[PDB]
Amino acid sequence: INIDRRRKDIIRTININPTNITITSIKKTEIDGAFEETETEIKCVVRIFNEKTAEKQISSEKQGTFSSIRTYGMLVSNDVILEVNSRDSLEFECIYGRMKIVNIYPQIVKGELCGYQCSLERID
Amino acid sequence: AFTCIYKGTSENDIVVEEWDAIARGIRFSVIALEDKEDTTNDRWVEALSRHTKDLLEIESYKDNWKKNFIAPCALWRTTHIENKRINYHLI
Repeated sequence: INIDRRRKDIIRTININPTNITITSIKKTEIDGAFEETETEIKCVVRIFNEKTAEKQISSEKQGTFSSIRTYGMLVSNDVILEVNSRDSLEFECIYGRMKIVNIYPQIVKGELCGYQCSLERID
Repeated sequence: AFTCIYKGTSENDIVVEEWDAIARGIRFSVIALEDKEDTTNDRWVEALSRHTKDLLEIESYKDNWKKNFIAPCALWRTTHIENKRINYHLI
């Protein structure tokens, strides 16, 4: 496969049903044995799709109640570099609950990044 | 009949999300389930319970608590008995 073929495919797929997004990145950096958070924001046109037929989990306790589900995937082009770790997060405001980028699968062809396949929790 | 005694409350105030409710457990207790007579062969206890009832105008239970005790009340159990032959003729 050629890099340009993959680029055309991902850009077309995003453009069939695009959604403008404002990913807000909160990166934790170690400082004196603790975290210092630097909040940064980015914008990317993105297509959102169902990847799994999962079931909604609810976690109620004295800290609070929140319900998430792992149904929605996500596909984004190469325009912006993304990274999600234990110490890093990427989330954004969809009208039906906030989404949260759990994992990033980078679509690489011959060592050249061409776009990210992604998975989300829609935290209600 | 019977008479519940307030003892306390459950461990925490629990929230049950699946039922969508908040719960709390009040903890009561009941005394002397088996006792059903309120009588005694201890003549001393009978005498003092009668004396307390006459003096005080409240119920006076004799040997042990009864489950349907009517507060305010009094009880007159015996805890310890000692007998002595202080003489040839006297005890």
